[PDB]
Amino acid sequence: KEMPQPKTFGELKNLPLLNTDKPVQALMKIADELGEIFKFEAPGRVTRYLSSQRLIKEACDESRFDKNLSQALKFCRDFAGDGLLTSWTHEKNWKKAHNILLPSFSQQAMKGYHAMMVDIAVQLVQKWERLNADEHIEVPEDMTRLTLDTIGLCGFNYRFNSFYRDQPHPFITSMVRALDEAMNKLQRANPDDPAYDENKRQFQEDIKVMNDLVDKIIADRKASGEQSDDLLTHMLNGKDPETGEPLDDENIRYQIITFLIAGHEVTSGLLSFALYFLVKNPHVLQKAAEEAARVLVDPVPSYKQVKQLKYVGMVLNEALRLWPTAPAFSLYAKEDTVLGGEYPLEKGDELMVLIPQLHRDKTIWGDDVEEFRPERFENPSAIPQHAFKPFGNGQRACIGQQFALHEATLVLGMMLKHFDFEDHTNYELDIKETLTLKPEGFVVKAKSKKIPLL
Ligand code: HEM
Ligand SMILES: O=C(CCCCn1ccnc1)N[C@@H](Cc1ccccc1)C(=O)O
Repeated sequence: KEMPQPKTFGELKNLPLLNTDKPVQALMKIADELGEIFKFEAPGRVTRYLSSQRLIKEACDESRFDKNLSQALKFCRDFAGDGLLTSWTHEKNWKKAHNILLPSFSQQAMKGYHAMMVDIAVQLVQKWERLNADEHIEVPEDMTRLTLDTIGLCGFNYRFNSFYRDQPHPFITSMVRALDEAMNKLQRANPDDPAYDENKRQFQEDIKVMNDLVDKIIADRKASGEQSDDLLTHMLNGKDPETGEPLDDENIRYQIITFLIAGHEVTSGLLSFALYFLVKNPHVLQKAAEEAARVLVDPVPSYKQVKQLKYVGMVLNEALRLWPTAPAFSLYAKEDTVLGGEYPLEKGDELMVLIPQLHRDKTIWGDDVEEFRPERFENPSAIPQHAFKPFGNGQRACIGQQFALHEATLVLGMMLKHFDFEDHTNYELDIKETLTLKPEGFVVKAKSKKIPLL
């Protein structure tokens, strides 16, 4: 089969199609028009966007396809280095850091992070308890305060103290600005044109800000000798069972930067979309709130109680189905191969997995794919293979999946226990796009149930 291709712009091919505020949503509309696979060309680039479970289940065959660095991840590598997210599978530091960090991200390690997650979650609840009568909540903003502070505390015992600020910590300002520059660079045809000399100069300044703080944090920890229950301690002490080597200080820095750029935005986006769908579906909200009240019987949630928030977990998965906050990942063919019995690929050919469109495959989910129904996730065995991929695939899947879902389940559970929520503006979903997706301008009012935290 000849695969379809969206409209072209002469020598720029398809590139101008991504010169828009909402490129993922533009790609979703193209998939609606062209189907499960389309070619996408830019100067010096060819890829193929996949949208059907039928083809993506083959793309997830690790014997045939390996992780590719998208252009987006290639530009993030300028500050995330050879951290886990922006490393090639064949780089020595990927397998080393992977082996060392897996035990630090397990479901069992969440038991040790739980107290620190509760610390920040309680700060969120207390902020909302302290709002005056007809004040409102800026949801994505507060969720980002929470996830940034949680990763900072669990990552390297550092308090960004985001709930004490209107202006973010200087590291966060530089990180956000570096991510924005990485995403903006996806359109420039003459990078060395002197017109962008200021962007380049600003980009380097933000990189130095992040490195200096993280390098200082590492140096301070080695100088104090203190042992915490954070990822930094595990990385200073861990040894790769395979090579027997530890991570060096440079790679440890890249991992810390990666944890912050990799998990803060996708996780706050998940919480924001989850709360959005809950207030738009009051029957679902009531069911989730009933579970929270039944399970969270103590002033502070325990680790075990979070595991019992089954329906809250399904709410989070259904929010990830409709709006997976990490919207795509990239693959390359390890050898010549045929995709779906119709599209021959040569060794090295690239694929993009368009996750929000995969999750709308009506052959998998039925005709009501746009409806928010957490009950779809009652039984993981009922879900066909590779139909649900918000955390990527295989050995290159999200190492932070357990962390993100424990944090989100804890916080969402506490939110549902302590407040009733009002969609007081009848908010119209508007999805802002960066590296990730989030509902911009989403606001609610939260009326306290007056349940103490002591
Ligand atoms: C809802 C929350 C999250 C979502 C949807 C998500 C999504 C993803 C996806 C799709 C990938 C695969 C990327 C690719 O193949 O190019 C990935 C990888 C990764 N994620 Fe997440 N993530 C989340 C939270 C987190 C958190 C909280 C952390 C750290 C605290 C984290 C750290 C990482 C790392 C290090 C990788 C690279 C793993 C490797 O290749 O070895 N993520 N994530
Ligand atoms: O593929 C990625 C990078 C996604 C990173 C996912 N992620 C987030 C955190 N961890 C992982 N963008 C997609 C979509 C896109 C296209 C143009 C401009 C912006 C976005 C693409 O290039 O087609």
